Amino acid sequence: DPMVSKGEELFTGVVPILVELDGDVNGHKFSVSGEGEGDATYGKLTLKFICTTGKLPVPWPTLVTTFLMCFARYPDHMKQHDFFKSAMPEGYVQERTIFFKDDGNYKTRAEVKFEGDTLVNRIELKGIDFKEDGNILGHKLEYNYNSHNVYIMADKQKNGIKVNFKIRHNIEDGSVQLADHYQQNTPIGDGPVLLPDNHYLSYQSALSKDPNEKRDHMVLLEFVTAAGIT
Repeated sequence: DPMVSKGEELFTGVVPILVELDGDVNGHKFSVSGEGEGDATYGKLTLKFICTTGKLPVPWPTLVTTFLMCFARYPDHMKQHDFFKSAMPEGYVQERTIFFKDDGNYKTRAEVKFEGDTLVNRIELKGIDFKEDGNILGHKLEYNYNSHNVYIMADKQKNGIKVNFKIRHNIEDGSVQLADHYQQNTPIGDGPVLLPDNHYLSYQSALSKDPNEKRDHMVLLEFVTAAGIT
């Protein structure tokens, strides 16, 4: 399929990634830069994020979803359903509202696309209605991450996809903080895209710390595999 081909030829080896985030939560301003690389053949991504403005005023785990579904490993039988790659290199826009149970919400807008050989994810995040002393602004979330399936469906009338899922963040007291994600993606370009049958992406994520890094930061290792269409 010369369309499955165009995507193949962009994602076949290791692709460098850049992430840039501009955030304001309850008027707490911040910026984060990330660098790393993805190897979609293995569903694999390795990234290191740095808050370049000083202290991050929310917990790192709350940003993981916001900080590259084009790097999903789609099984051969499923390549006809990979919207993310089909949109490249012109890219797509990924928008979310993330509702933190009994706390505030994030609204995010990203553009994911190639800049030359580099895959770039440029994001704006606004958070509102947070409790200054809650789990988020009060930093009560553990530095870890659970595995999760993400259900993708077509959004045909918008020529894109809708994704809906819940993240449970572990709190220090042993309870969990739910973060209900609502997501919409639309291609940036005017050309055709693969619009998928209902399927899901399986995520595992590992958070760690660079021992030689003094700035506030997060090292993220993710594996992402499509499934759900036998």
